[PDB]
Amino acid sequence: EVETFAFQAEIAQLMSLIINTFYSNKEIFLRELISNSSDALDKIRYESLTDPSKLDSGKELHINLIPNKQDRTLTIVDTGIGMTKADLINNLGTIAKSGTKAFMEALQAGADISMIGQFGVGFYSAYLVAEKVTVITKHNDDEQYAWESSAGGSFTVRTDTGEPMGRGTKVILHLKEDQTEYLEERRIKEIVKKHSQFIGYPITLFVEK
Ligand SMILES: Cc1cccc(C(N)=O)c1C
Repeated sequence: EVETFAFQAEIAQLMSLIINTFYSNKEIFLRELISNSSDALDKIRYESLTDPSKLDSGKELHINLIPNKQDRTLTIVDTGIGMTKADLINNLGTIAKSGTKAFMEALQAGADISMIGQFGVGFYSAYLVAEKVTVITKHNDDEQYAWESSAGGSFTVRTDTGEPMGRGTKVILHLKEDQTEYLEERRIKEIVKKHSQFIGYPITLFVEK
């Protein structure tokens, strides 16, 4: 049972701009996804301060980066608050319509694509490096869902029969053929050190056989 949705016109335009604009500094996608994970971790931490049972779904608060060269995927995993099905459909819990408007008003006014996270739409920077993005998420108040999009104006949502995650989100980047540098350990380490060195949760870079 797969539901297919149209992006709002403004979000489709944002994704088109990200995919078609010549812009060499693609590495900032990772900082944006790690920052999103940190924000989601902050949220479940705050909820747990007054209700410790919020962590019954998992006490550990962390971020894992998992490259897989056989699948050509880079996965950013966190044990943050996750998203409900409603959140997923509603632009992954963001105010992406108004954020896009502000972002595109900044671009013609001096800004560049690297400032996308200041407008609350940093998730879509995934499409700098990914031909397809899969988002698997579990929120304490809902079941486990998979969102997916290869851009082109539409996204899908289905219940996820995959490996139960407990609580949190996995962002699976199906990398473009010419972007496989982002699977190499030394490249990922360099980027995390450059742009994510002060994130307040452990970031574990997995290695491959
Ligand atoms: C905005 C967004 C998109 C995809 C995943 C996540 C996350 N890690 O919870 C967020 C905050």
